[PDB]
Amino acid sequence: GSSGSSGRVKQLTDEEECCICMDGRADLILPCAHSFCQKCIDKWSDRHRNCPICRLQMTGANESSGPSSG
Ligand SMILES: [Zn+2]
Ligand SMILES: [Zn+2]
Repeated sequence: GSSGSSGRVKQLTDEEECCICMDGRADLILPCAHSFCQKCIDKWSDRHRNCPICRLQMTGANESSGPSSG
C-alpha cells in the first residue's frame, strides 16, 4: 500500500550496455545488436571483428559456412 523502502522513479539515462556481463555501459556495439565492454572484449583472446554471439549460431537460421581445421 503506502509503504516500501525500494521502488521509486528511476532515470533512464543509460542507453546501452554490454551483453555478456551487462555491467552498466558498453564499450562498443555491433550491427547485429550485440555490445561488449572492454573487460569482456579483452578477456576473449580472439577479439577479431567477428562476433562471438552470432558465431555460435544457436537456433539461428539455415547458414552453411564450414568448420575450421587450423
Ligand atoms: Zn562485458
Ligand atoms: Zn552478433
